[PDB]
Amino acid sequence: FVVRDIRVNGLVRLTPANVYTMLPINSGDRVNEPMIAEAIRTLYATGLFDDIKASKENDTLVFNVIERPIISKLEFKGNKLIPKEALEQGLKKMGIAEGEVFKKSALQTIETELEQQYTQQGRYDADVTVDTVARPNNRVELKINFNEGTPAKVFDINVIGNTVFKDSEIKQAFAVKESGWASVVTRNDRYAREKMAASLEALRAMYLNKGYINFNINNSQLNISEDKKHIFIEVAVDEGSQFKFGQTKFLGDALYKPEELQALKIYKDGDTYSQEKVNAVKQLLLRKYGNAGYYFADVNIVPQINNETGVVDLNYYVNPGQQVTVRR
Repeated sequence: FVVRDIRVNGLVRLTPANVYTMLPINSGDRVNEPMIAEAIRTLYATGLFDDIKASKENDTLVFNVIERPIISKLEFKGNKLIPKEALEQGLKKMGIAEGEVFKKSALQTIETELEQQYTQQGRYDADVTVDTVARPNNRVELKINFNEGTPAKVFDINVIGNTVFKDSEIKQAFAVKESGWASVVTRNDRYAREKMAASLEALRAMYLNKGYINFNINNSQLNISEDKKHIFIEVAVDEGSQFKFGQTKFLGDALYKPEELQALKIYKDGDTYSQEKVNAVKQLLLRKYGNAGYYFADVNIVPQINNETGVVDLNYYVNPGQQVTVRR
């Protein structure tokens, strides 16, 4: 292979003479793999190409390239909180500015940096999306849309008496990532009351689903710091011992339920207690009665709890109420 000519296809802004100068290979030189790779390498060094491939078309050396676009303008939509100048100055350090070569692989990185700047301004739910729109003469416009989220809060959740669940699990029970926390000013506000009640209910549900029927919250405390940044939460609980399912008894007015099956599919005798399983049985019974025309059916649950054996026996007294065609 003696190169009698070299052609390079894919240039828009870059001139052919420029690339020929950049190319270590010249017309008339004998080429090879260590040539061509090196040539591609130096072209890849340029920073102006995204992809380069080579071919040998009948003693002609052919490069097929993709030129990277040039940033024409940066569009900001949703930056009411941060002035465009400051995050533009942040953008200049990574090389994203008007008149710069744009690398697509760094696109998400740009987002990250904006998110990583919108944390030093005290915002946690930062989400920035960047759209590239093509512009004539191989230019590109970066339309960046911002989503501030809610003001960030740092939590100091502490639970006294937790010897079953790992601290991450209780932290999740508190539902840290929620919009309600940002709207709380003081600890006796309605929002704090509702959020604390929901979190304590979630903690209680976690304990009741694991078999801790005697679980009882002892005390709770929420503390906010003026300009609401740090929230301290104290929850002292009484775990109790773990309990297991005893014998099931569907007394009262089961009638429209043969037995078992669904109850046994949910749970069996001797396994770990769970409030969710009992509620599932209750809602199955209520659904069956509702489909049969009993729109006011109820299930009353009476437990016999033996703490020494740790065994709970459930009695389901179901009250169907009046069938609809009886009243109408």
